[PDB]
Amino acid sequence: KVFGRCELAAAMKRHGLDNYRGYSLGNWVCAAKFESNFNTQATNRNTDGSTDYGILQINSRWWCNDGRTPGSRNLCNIPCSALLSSDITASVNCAKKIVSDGNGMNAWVAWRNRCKGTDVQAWIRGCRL
Ligand SMILES: [Cl-]
Ligand SMILES: [Cl-]
Ligand code: NA
Ligand SMILES: [Re]
Ligand SMILES: [Re]
Ligand SMILES: [Re]
Ligand SMILES: [Re]
Ligand SMILES: [Re]
Ligand SMILES: [Re]
Ligand SMILES: [Re]
Repeated sequence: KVFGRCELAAAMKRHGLDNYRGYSLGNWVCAAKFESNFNTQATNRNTDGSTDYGILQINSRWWCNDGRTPGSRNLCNIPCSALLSSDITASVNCAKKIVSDGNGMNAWVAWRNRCKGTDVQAWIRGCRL
C-alpha cells in the first residue's frame, strides 16, 4: 500500500508514534517519505547483503528475519515480510524498538540527513489529527 501524507500520519499517530521517545509525529512522517515514499512494499538491498523493508525501511541485519542475511539477528522477532503489509502494525512496533535502543531516530539515515533539525511539523500541516 502507498499511503497518502495525512493518511500515514493518522495511522502512525493511532499506533502510538506521536512523541514516542520524544519524537513528534512529523519526524516519523518525514522519515517515511524519504525512506519508502510512503510505500509499504518498498524494499532495498544494502551493500552488506541485508535488505530494508517497508514504510520505514527496517533492516534485516538486526531487526527482522528474511532467511538470507546470515549472521544477522531478529530483534523484532518478525519475518521481514510482515513489514510490507498494508497494516503498519508490524513496522510501528519494530520502529518503537529501534528508536528506544539509545540512538533515537539516527538509526534512519534519511531522517538523520533530511529531517533532523528541520521544521518536521510541516509534514503534518493540514492533516485533521
Ligand atoms: Cl537470516
Ligand atoms: Cl533521542
Ligand atoms: Na535478520
Ligand atoms: Re483506510
Ligand atoms: Re486508516
Ligand atoms: Re501530535
Ligand atoms: Re534508505
Ligand atoms: Re539501509
Ligand atoms: Re512551520
Ligand atoms: Re486533535
